[PDB]
Amino acid sequence: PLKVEKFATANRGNGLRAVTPLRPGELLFRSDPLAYTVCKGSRGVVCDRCLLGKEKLMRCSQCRVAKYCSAKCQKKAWPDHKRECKCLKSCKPRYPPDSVRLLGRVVFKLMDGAPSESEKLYSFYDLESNINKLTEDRKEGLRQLVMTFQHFMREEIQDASQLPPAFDLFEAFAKVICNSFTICNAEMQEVGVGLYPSISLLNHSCDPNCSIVFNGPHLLLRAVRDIEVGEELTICYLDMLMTSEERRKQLRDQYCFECDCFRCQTQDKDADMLTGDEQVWKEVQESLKKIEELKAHWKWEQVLAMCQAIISSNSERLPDINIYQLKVLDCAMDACINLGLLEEALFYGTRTMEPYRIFFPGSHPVRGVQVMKVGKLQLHQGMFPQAMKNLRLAFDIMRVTHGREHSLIEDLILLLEECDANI
Ligand SMILES: CCCOC(=O)N1CCN(C(=O)c2ccc3ccc(-c4ccc(C5(N)CC5)cc4)nc3c2)C[C@H]1C
Ligand SMILES: C[S@@+](CC[C@H](N)C(=O)[O-])C[C@H]1O[C@@H](n2cnc3c(N)ncnc32)[C@H](O)[C@@H]1O
Ligand SMILES: [Zn+2]
Ligand SMILES: [Zn+2]
Ligand SMILES: [Zn+2]
Repeated sequence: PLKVEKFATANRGNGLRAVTPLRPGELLFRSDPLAYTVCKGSRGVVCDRCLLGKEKLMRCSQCRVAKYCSAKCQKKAWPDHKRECKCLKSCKPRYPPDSVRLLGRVVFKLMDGAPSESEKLYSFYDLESNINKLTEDRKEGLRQLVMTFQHFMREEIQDASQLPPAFDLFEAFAKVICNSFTICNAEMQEVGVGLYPSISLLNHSCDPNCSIVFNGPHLLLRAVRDIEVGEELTICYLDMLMTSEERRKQLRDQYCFECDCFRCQTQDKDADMLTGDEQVWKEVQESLKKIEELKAHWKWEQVLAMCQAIISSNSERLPDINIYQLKVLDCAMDACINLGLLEEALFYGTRTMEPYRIFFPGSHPVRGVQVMKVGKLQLHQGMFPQAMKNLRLAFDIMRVTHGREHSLIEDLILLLEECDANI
C-alpha cells in the first residue's frame, strides 16, 4: 500500500504527493534501476554490478570493457550485458558516452526484459522530455548523441523493429538528460548513472521535504520533513554547495525550468558561501575542476597534492565557509582517508563540520555521511567522547536519511557500540 501517488501539478508536470501524512525518516518508496551502468571515471574501478570498490576486479573476456566484484557478480550481470558486450567489442577502442551506454541498456531492458518494478508509478514512455523548451544548441548535441548511439549499437541495433514501438532516440536522449540519476556509493562518491522512472516523478525544490539514498544500485526514497496528506514531495536535484546563480544555470541547462522558490528569490546563503577575496576563490574554483576530475578517476595522491597547495597555500587563503574552499576540504579529507593518512584526514574533516551544519540543514545524507566519517576517524585515534557525540549526531541524521533498509546504518551501529564500550 503506497504512501505516495502520482498527480498532475498546476505548473510542474506530473509530481509525487503524499497519500498519508509522513514523519521524517519514513520510507516512502524503493526501487532498482530500469537500467544503469558505471560512470566514465569509475570504469574498471568499481564492479559493474554492485558498484563496490575492489583492488583487483575480474573482467569480461568477450568485451574486456566491463569488470566485476566476483564470479557471482559477473555472472548475474550477464543477462543485461550480453547484447551490450557485442557492441563495445567492435567499438574497441572507442568507449561511448555514459548516456549512450545507459540508453543501450534501456532499449535492451525494454525489448528483452519482463516489465520492471521501476516503472510501477511512471514509465520511460511517460518521462518528461522538455522538448518544446530545448535550445537549438541543446538539440544539436542531442542528434550528435543519436548518431553516437546508432554507430555504437550497430551490431545489435540495425532498424526500428529492433526498438520499442515508435521509439524516438532523440526523444529518449532528451528524457535521459532530465531524468538521469547520478548513483553514488556509501561514502558518497559518484560510481554510476541510472534511470528510475517512478522516482523521476519528484520535482525539484532548493529546500526539499524528501531525500534519496543509494545503496549500490538500489535507491531508497525517504521523507526528511513532516509531510501532510496531499502535499507534494520534493527532492533537491542539486549539490547543496551551490549559489543560487549556479543553481539557476544548471536548472535551466539540464532541467529546463526557472525556480522561484524562497531560497532563490532571496539569494539565501549566497553571500556567506562566497566570503573571502573574489580573485582567490575563482582560482580555486578553476582548480577544483581538475581536482574533482582527478577524484572522479580516484587518483587520490594527485588530488591531495593539489588540495594541500590551496589549504596550506603560501599565498592568500579562504575562509572554510567559502564553498569552493569547503569543497577542496572535502576532496582533501576523502583523499587522505583513501590514502590512509588518518590524522590529516580528521583535520580537514573536523574543519568542514561547522560549515556543513550551516549548508546542510535538517537531515541531509551528505552531512550524515561526513559526520560519520569524522566520528570514524576520532574513534580510531582514540578520541571517544567527541567521536561518540559525532557518531550519535551522525545517527540522528542518518536514521532519517538512510534508515534500517540502508546497510551503512548497520555499520554506524557497530561504531556506536564499540566506542560506547570503550567509554
Ligand atoms: C530525477 C532527476 C533529477 O534528480 C536527480 O538528478 N537527482 C536526485 C538527487 N540526487 C542526489 O541526492 C544525489 C545523488 C547521489 C549523490 C552522490 C554523491 C553526492 C555528493 C557527495 C559529496 C558532495 C560534496 N563533497 C559536496 C559535498 C556532494 C554530493 N551527492 C549525491 C546526491 C542527485 C540526482 C541523482
Ligand atoms: C525528473 S522530472 C520531474 C517530473 C516532471 N514534472 C514530469 O512531469 O515528468 C524533471 C522535470 O520536471 C520539471 N520540474 C522539475 N522540478 C521543477 C520545479 N521546481 N519547477 C518547475 N518545473 C520543474 C522540469 O520540467 C524538469 O525538467
Ligand atoms: Zn563483456
Ligand atoms: Zn560486484
Ligand atoms: Zn529554488
